[PDB]
Amino acid sequence: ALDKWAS
Amino acid sequence: RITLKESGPPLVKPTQTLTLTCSFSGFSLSDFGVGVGWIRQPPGKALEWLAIIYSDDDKRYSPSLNTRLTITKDTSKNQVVLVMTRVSPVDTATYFCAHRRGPTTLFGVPIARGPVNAMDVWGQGITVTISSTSTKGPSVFPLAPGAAAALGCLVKDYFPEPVTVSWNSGALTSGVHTFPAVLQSSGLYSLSSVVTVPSSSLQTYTCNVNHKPSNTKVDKRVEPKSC
Amino acid sequence: ALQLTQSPSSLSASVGDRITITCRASQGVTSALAWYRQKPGSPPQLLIYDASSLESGVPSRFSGSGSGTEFTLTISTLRPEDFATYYCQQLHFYPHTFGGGTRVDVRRTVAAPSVFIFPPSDEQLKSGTASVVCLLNNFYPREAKVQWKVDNALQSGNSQESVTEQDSKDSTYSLSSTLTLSKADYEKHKVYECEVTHQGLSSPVTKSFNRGEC
Repeated sequence: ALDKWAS
Repeated sequence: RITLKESGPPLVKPTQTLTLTCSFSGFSLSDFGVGVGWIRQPPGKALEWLAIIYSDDDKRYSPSLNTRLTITKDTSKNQVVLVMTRVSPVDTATYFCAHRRGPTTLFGVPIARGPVNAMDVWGQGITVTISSTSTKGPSVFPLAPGAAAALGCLVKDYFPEPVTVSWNSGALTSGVHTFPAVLQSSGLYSLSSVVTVPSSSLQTYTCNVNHKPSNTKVDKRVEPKSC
Repeated sequence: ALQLTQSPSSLSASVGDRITITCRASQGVTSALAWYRQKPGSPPQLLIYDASSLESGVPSRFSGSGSGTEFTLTISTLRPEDFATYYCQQLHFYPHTFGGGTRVDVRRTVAAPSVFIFPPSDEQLKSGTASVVCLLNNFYPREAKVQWKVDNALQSGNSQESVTEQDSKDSTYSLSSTLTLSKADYEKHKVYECEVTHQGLSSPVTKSFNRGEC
């Protein structure tokens, strides 16, 4: 879902 | 200076397994948060993301190709390998590997993640063709007819690329259009080469075709039919 | 998954123009978006990372703005090396999607294609196959639509086409389309037609022949 560096 | 370069087989047959290697220099896959990804581009099409691997060894794959892809790294050899199984003709494409920066650090403390948002350095790309064809020379057929007239040659059923075509041993250049070949469902290529001239010149026209791979040279003179 | 739509898909311009390409995402991608320029025969080259940061060594005429679902790349003064295809890439969600690309080519005046239809050679027919080729010569803009019709039946799935790169002197494109049929099927029909739609043509032009007519 979310990229490794997301959030 | 970061550089990457792809290597592997230029030709592969359907159902076979394709192993592509990305060898790089200028960074280590042990550097903090660095990534190396793979992207492909079928001829004339858009870029398509395939997978990526990071130095902490997290791996991610395109959901559409997940079952056929394996990506792995060899840190000590500075290489990243992507293995694609069960290839089919639609997998013919130029394959690129690329570097992805990790966050900027200050005294080994991550302070900026903006640099990870891009693949910043790319390899030249490696062209891979998927076909069950064996080497084969083209059959050459004539293409015969503001008040311009057109004629040409249809260079059909050959493998692999490339083929060269010129007109009148190289003397005819204006009005010549040699189109990029299309890979037919049969696994053989086909291309046309045409030339437009004043409807009066109909002067002689001969296409010189040469497919080095199969040692096939052909000169075909084309004229306005009707005997 | 997440969709990235570029606009326009194709764009004509001249050296010195200001152009802006836009990319819209189906869900917000924050600022995780990159722009690339790809010249024919070369790999894509990073221009802008993180939606608006200028990549090192990239000329200042390139600029990127936006966040969330709408982004834009603007080249303030187009240079010859900018005639190319541009792509945006999202890196917020896996998979890291690319947009469809936008082709930027040399603007010139509209020119309709000169259309020609070629019947298959008797030489090919003896081998059992029949290739009917249609040529659209020197037209602009690039978009053109070719429709094959055999005895009025709309053809589908049995033709292939390729387009030349923009001519460096003309600024026009040419397109070749091949209709392929077995010799047998070929023989079962008479009117082979190539219908062409293009911006420079008031209405569609059709070029055709009746098989075997002598």
